[PDB]
Amino acid sequence: SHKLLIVNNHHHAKEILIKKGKIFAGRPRTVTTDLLTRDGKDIAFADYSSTWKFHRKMVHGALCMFGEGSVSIEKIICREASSMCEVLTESQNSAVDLGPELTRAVTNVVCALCFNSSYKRGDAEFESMLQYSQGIVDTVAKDSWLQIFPNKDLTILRQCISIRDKLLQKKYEEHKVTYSDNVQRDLLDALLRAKRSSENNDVGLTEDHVLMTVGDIFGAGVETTTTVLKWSIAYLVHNPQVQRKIQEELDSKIGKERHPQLSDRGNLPYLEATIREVLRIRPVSPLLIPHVALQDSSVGEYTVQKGTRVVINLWSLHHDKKEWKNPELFDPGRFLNEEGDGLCCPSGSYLPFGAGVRVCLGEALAKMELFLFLAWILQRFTLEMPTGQPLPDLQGKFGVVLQPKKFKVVAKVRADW
Ligand code: HEM
Ligand SMILES: C[C@]12CC[C@H](O)CC1=CC[C@@H]1[C@@H]2CC[C@]2(C)C(c3cccnc3)=CC[C@@H]12
Repeated sequence: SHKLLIVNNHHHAKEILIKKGKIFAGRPRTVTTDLLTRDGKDIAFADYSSTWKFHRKMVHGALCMFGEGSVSIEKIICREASSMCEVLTESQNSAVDLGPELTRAVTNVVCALCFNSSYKRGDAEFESMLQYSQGIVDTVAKDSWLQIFPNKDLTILRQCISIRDKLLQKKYEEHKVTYSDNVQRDLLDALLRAKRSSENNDVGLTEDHVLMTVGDIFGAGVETTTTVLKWSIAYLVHNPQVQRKIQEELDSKIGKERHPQLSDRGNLPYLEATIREVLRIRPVSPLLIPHVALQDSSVGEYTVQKGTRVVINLWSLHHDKKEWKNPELFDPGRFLNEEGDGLCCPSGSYLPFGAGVRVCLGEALAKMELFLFLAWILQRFTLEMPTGQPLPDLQGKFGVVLQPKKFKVVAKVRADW
């Protein structure tokens, strides 16, 4: 038996996430989340703590400084987009599912970021990892509620968890044998280094904490960013006028003798607006992760007892007709100033990455990927539907992230390229 509070109001939501971030920083325990995270030794389901804080810090620095030398995540993202556009080119004018090829690209980013590797098309590990994440995402479809069906199976959930565990366990053991105090190749070395240094001396740096942390970054990095691109492909296809505004922005502000760079960000607010609006309209986590009162508090008038679960309904925040004119329409211009000069936050109701204390750890990285990937593609391609075939159903099932139904697009090369 457990008590629960669903928040449809943004003022309240910011009283939880921010004003009283720490009081509502607890996470909930479920048989499934416990398998996933080893009883909460990861970050995303780890109660607020010096460990939680510390690992969250490791990941921010690892990302800052991966590295190396002079070589940033930017290079790797650009590399992965270049390969995408080469795929789109041979796979060209034909109808084609961008799903799997997009997923690998996003994966090589975070695979680089965590383990200093990449996957090749067809790779057997990568394949295995698509598969097992399938089962995992599918069976964390549980309020961790329209229950009732004989369940479950968490015989298969466990099956996947282990395949994952062996994947990580191999990368862990590999990194050790080649580990060098001078260099730090990735988030794993970063933590291995941390771990050794704890031997020289109550922040938890056991093997489980290391593995679970990297697991979180390897996991989110693929399932979240990838989904958002799939939504952008959908919405782009539905709105040729948005595609075209984006393209003519790229044409004037980057040109044609050159590819987009991250330095270009602040010269392309229409694209940034477009990204924001995808994140508004099909928010990738529509419930965020739940929050748990670590002590009795209040949420303006509502009192709230220690232990109660707390679920922001970001969907309903992002679609209140009171906060958003004509929600349910895709309009990047929500997020642009009166002229188009630059950006403009049209409401306090927008918290796609969350806010305050448990805010998305990958926010920074998600935004870089999303920008480069979409910019690189739209500069060279224009995305239509096949020959004579209805626009994509935008309905979308909710696993651990809210993701769309698959479809086939036609990337036509642009008259210049
Ligand atoms: C691409 C779009 C993404 C969105 C919209 C998003 C959104 C969010 C949201 C809503 C939360 C929960 C906020 C809360 O519970 O208060 C969160 C947590 C988290 N996100 Fe993301 N995220 C995204 C991508 C990523 C990526 C790419 C990573 C890669 C490392 C990542 C790592 C995390 C982690 C570790 C947490 C847990 C933070 C904590 O509970 O302490 N996210 N994100
Ligand atoms: C289950 C899954 C995705 C399937 C992988 O096989 C394992 C995995 C690890 C961490 C989870 C992730 C889904 C997204 C999660 C739940 C989350 C997240 C969710 C949405 C936005 N940002 C972060 C942070 C931890 C992430």
